[PDB]
Amino acid sequence: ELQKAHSEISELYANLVYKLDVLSSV
Amino acid sequence: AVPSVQTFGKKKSATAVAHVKAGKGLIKVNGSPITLVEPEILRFKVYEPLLLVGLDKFSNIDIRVRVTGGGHVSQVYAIRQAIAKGLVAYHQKYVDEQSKNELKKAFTSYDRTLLIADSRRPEPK
Amino acid sequence: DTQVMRTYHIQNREDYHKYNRICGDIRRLANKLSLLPPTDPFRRKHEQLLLDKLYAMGVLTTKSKISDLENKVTVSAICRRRLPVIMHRLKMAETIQDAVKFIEQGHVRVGPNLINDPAYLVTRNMEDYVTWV
Amino acid sequence: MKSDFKFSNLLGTVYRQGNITFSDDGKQLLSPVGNRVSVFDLINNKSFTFEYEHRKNIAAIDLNKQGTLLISIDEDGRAILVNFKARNVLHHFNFKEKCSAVKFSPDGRLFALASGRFLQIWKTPDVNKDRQFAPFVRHRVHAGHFQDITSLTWSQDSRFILTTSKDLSAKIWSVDSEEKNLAATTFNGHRDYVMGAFFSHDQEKIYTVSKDGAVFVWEFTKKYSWRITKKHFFYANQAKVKCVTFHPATRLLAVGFTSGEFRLYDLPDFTLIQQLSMGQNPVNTVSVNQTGEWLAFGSSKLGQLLVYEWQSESYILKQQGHFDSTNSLAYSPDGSRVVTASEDGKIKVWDITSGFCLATFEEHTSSVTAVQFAKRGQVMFSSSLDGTVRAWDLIRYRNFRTFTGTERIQFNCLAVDPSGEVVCAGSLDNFDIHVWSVQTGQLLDALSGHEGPVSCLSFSQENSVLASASWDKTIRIWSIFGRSQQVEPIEVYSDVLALSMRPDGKEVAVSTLKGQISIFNIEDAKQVGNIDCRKDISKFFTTIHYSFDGMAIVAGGNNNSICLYDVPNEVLLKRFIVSRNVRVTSVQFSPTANAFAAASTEGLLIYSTNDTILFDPFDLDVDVTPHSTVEALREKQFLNALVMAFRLNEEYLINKVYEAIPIKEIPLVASNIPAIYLPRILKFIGDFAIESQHIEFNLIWIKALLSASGGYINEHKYLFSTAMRSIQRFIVRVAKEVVNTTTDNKYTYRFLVST
Amino acid sequence: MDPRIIVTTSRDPSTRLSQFAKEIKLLFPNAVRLNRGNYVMPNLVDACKKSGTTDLVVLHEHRGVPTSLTISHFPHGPTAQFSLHNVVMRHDIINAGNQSEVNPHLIFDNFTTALGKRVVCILKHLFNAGPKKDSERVITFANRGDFISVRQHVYVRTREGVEIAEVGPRFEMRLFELRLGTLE
RNA sequence: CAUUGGUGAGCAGCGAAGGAUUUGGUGGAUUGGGGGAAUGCCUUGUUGA
Repeated sequence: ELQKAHSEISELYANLVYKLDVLSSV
Repeated sequence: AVPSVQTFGKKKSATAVAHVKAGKGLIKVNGSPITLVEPEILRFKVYEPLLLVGLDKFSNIDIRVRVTGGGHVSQVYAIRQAIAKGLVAYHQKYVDEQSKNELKKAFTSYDRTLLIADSRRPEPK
Repeated sequence: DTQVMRTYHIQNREDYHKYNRICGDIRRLANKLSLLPPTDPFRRKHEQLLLDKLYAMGVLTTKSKISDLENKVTVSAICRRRLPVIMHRLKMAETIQDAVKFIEQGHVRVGPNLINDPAYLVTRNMEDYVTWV
Repeated sequence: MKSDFKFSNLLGTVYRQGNITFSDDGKQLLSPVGNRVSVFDLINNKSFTFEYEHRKNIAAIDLNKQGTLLISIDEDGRAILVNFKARNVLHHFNFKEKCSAVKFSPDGRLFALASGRFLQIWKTPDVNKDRQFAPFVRHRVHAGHFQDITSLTWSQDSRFILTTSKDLSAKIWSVDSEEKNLAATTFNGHRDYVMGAFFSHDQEKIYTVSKDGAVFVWEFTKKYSWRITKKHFFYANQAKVKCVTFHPATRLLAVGFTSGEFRLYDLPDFTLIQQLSMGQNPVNTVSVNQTGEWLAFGSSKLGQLLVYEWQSESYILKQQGHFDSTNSLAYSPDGSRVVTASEDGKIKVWDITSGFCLATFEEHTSSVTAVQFAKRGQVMFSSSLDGTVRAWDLIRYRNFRTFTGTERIQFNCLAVDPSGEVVCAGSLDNFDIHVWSVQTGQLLDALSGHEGPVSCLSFSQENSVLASASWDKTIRIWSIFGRSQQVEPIEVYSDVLALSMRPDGKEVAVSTLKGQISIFNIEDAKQVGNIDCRKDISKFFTTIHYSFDGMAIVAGGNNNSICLYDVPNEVLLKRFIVSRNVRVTSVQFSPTANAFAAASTEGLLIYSTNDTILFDPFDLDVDVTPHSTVEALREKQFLNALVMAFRLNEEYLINKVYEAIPIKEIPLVASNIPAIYLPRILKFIGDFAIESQHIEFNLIWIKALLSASGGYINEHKYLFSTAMRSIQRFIVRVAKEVVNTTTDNKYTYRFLVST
Repeated sequence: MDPRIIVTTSRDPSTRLSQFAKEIKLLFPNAVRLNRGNYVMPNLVDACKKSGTTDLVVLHEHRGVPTSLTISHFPHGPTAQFSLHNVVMRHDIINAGNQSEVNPHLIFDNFTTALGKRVVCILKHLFNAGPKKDSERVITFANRGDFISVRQHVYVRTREGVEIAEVGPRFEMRLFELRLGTLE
């Protein structure tokens, strides 16, 4: 439950990490 | 408008802005030619830009500089940097490059920092 | 909205539509991490992990707080990260449109690289490197 | 040198979208790429041809039945013809537009083009030369259609045409106006769009497939018409048929999808043999073996650049990678092995001199900015922007250490000692270079001496002096192994990005803040400064390298060429890369002194030093006939035979005059050779050694020649170091091969005494 | 972590300040003794930004109070000056016994950390020289208001008796000018 | 005092029965987030015809 919510946010976190790093090379 | 370039030459505190314009070969220091300088022994050190690449080289240009600041050793070291830098600046823009490559080769081989000013930055080791 | 496009002189309305989604990615992520009990060290650490990125991103120029994530995150903070917007601020340029045309005919050098892209994005810390030609 | 320098090979197999086809032999692999055309074989992968006349990015290639007629098709849609060696015998401008389908005749007589909305048949000539304004003569045209032809099948009779188009109709055309079955019968009744139509080689079965994965077979019957054989209704696949091909065994089907899988089918049973999903990236093209033993498939540029070979019994024959653009190269301590750095965050191993990719290493969090080895060979190193810098082994598969300890996201430049004891790393935004120990990884002292960011870190072979280039108009000299630090020189102009060093500790080249390239000594006296960069399709000076022989430097910017210079002022050569829309980002030289390196978005690597060009080393025609005088010197005077043999440069002579003389004469000739005839044959003998099977032969040569003038070649290094490398790699590679079988044959007879 | 100290004076030294500079020189492994040919350098920011040093200590003399001890953190730029009371004649000494790499215990007396906590921030940042973290000597900072005291002492123990040794030049100082430094 | 900026006049040299400057068209080559129900909808069950 609480462990499940960790998996939900972190997957959204890692893509959001990926998207801003694209804009860092822009 | 005449073909003309302007540069500068710097010692420790000496400032000497050059005016390398076209003409027939006047080379003056604030109103005055080279052979009147006094230090009078350091005249040969500012003779050097006439000498390291061949004497003539000047029948199409004119030289006028002026000095603010420094000391009598420092004032002469300021201009002789600016003469060699001021000379190649004409070859930078009007004359071909390979002539200027021949000038700087004759300059750098004997170079007493004719093309770079002194900056001192200490550090303990 | 429309005047925000007019003030910032953006090339495309879809460029405004991009950054709202990019803000929308942060905003629901700002929601879900905030929907936690306060005793969680997972919650307290990772808010700071998100904030400390966004300082160097230049969105959070000044030092900010937790509730400012809902507040200070705007599209216009991203719109200020554009190249000519940064160019007008440090006052080597003269107008907004003057900052545009120098990128157009190529008079801006950021560090060692020549850049002519109008959609170039500037961070908070890399901004010391913009040089003339 | 004075050689011709060009690419007879490249870096990376498939970087852009292309087709796929085998040869007729089954032992050759035709692997194209979007801009150029390169041909490969099965064993010992080598780039054969280089067809480049394209301004638009697609290519199509096939041979007729014997592999001497080869074409390529771009979106411009004109034809180039090479034999085996990229000659461009015929340059036949075919069209302004591209072609959708194209196929030879199986007899090699006719030729098939499908473009516009029509059909164009052209004459196929035999093995000949040029002299033709139009070598292609129209045989027939076939009109009309409704729209563009999407796929094509032929006949073994070479008189029948079964085709299909976008109009969901399988039209029929006679080749020689025979009117076979007197009709142009279109096959219809399809629920969805027809992707592929294929004709079975029994002249009995008609294969049709649609895009819903439904297969319909119709009969060769023209009551009296073509009736149904089999129908299909699949509604559970939820995919789209991307590519489809038919087997010459006429028993199987091989189906490629948009979903990133590959499905196997049998034709009379309509059963799934096996499906193979390896991801979501789609399979673009597919090719079949001419007997159907091995299965290969091409893929998109946005999808995978990874093509895997297969069998009928489900096991991979050959694998390959080649992800995105190359950031740097690094030469192995033997030089035959090539590692790659890319934007993905992977490092890949490539013996691309034989084409093989043995393994890779993948521990990165972000891209790699540089790659570099250590000359011991035990360890190589990773220079990335991951926040750490990690050490690596060759074949033992263990990351030794990840070197870090400060908060840092950008590690740009790097240098090591040749001993491998200490490693120094230059942080980009932090003005500090960090030393790290080989023992544990200790940060003993931190060096805050910078005011601009670092740009290059280069350490010498003298092993006392560290050279550094920073972005503050100041060149930096450093001493660690002594008791102090050295006063760093002040540059005249030019914030420097690119720095280059001599492995003697005496010569140093700097790239200026423009296209000028200036070089100077350790007593900072400027030797040359090289003129700015030309070549409009603004200035770049990004990479530079001092060659290993010590007689040249190579300069690289990003204006789509490369520049060559010697120790005097002048340009050696300027080699321009012809390509349509930065190019260069890393340049260094090969330790075997046959080529050098180039990192690019494209990927291209070798510079092809050759011997077919006639040279005059020592006034050749004083030795008047190159044959009869040699045949005189094979009977008598074996000393003068080799002195005459070095003045010639025909390899068909060198093997025979080098072969002919006996064993006892070899130390005598090794005793009496002059030292000026020496370095080119000692250079050549190492590369010549790896190919032949006469190992004891050259072994007794190199013992006498190696024992001959060891003090002189010890006196004349930086050339016999390279020739020494070129022979020592052959030495260790044969050595570790024969010692193992020597012991494994050795223990046998004592084991016979055991039991 | 550990600071970096530069000793900088005017051109001409006096012996009553030469011995005093050598006691400040006894703050190694990070204290460099540098005599300049100029009274002050206009490029003091330049070398400390170049070398990466953390602190600069400058000595001079004026009239309103006696001579001062100027201490300034380089990455912060504050100004903390310390009026020296005893500059008359110190001991001629460069060392006695051990090294200055020893980390002593820090003892403060007459606690003022309302506004004198800034002094507590500096002296803990100053006299943390020594990563030894084991006491073999000790330096006491006794206050009498704006008065400060600096004394060096060594642990002397025999037959269970805690004895200190008044070692080094004995220092009497008063808080001179604190100019408000920057967060920059 | 600085052939210092602009303006105008004249001469040497260079060419001699014209010169210098600008512009147009045509021809070829080349290039979205957070909440939401009375009410609309979706899905499931239910009621009889």
